[PDB]
Amino acid sequence: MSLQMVTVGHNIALIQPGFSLMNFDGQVFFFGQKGWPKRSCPTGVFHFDIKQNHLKLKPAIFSKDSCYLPPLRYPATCSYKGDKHQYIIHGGKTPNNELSDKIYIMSVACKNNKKVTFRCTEKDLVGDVPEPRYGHSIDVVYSRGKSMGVLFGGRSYMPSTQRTTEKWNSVADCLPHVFLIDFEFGCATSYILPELQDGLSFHVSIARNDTVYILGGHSLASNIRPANLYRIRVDLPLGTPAVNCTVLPGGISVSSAILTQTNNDEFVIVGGYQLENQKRMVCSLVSLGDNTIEISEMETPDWTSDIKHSKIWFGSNMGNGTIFLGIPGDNEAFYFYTLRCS
DNA sequence: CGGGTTTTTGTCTGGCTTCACACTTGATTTGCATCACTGTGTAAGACAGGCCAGATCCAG
Repeated sequence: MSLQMVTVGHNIALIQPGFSLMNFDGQVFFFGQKGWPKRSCPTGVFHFDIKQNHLKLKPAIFSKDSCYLPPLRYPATCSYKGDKHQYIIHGGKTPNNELSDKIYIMSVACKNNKKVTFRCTEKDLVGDVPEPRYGHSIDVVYSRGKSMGVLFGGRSYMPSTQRTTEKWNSVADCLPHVFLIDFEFGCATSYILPELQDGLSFHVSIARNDTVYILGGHSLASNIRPANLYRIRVDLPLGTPAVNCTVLPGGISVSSAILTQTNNDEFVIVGGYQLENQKRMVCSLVSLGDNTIEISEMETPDWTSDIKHSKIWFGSNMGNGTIFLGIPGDNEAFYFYTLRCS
């Protein structure tokens, strides 16, 4: 817990709320800029590099067989190492306010002189495909030497029937179904769980060997931020998979929280949004066991007077137990701070 | 495809209004053309080129 100011280069206007920092072997990379990419960097992926408390965003290139995906403002990021380390991107929101549904897979194809070359391959789904949506979260699951993705519901626009031009930007939470996506083939399947009763968005999901921990979130159906955490334990036999969910005591009511990993089988979460005009300022610690959980309240960081009164704040995860968050200014549009918690 | 029964009107009828209608000229009052100018055009992005830095290579 140690705040620190971070200066910026010339291209500060390219950062916007909802970006996604991706980490590949120590190097943190930027994605999800504002507007369509210009001739400064046609790809849109930037080398997120901080040195001497100073940010320097520089362009990056793709391979000769990649796919130039549009910048997304609320994708679903997750790590996947099952080989070549690679990330997964689903959903998002294009700069034309259009929701995407295609899955993109990032990967490092070549590198030299500290200059990487990405490989963005397109991935399509079959069977029970999910509605294009944002604010959701996807995780990976390992079971009996086999991988599988878990996609929880989020929010999206009106369906193609009731959507009218007088409410063209209305948003409703998607149905609380669990989607299992096989990355090797591309076949998704929708399951129903009686425990999942209401839609949830902007939540935080913790992944492990074979169980996903959904903690907190925001429900648009009733405008309530619940304080219940879920435990979706799955299994991958030779036959059809089986999913189960059990509610658990001791939840947390936070929306738009930023999660990061500190040690092996241990996570720390920072504040998000507690109420509409009330802002969560104290952090929480998540300690895992083998079939149990544990939450506690760490020492509150030495917040500054500008953050203590700012209404909006956003950020993401760098990867080395470090959080990069920003504060809006006036008319220098954002003030970006970093946070290290070992 | 046209018979009854009221509406809808121009007159017949001649005799009472209130406005209409020839001339001036000297003003007096309106109406309209003319002339040199006006505002709204009002922040960033693409590209080539010199410059060191540092990586790339040479030979004792």
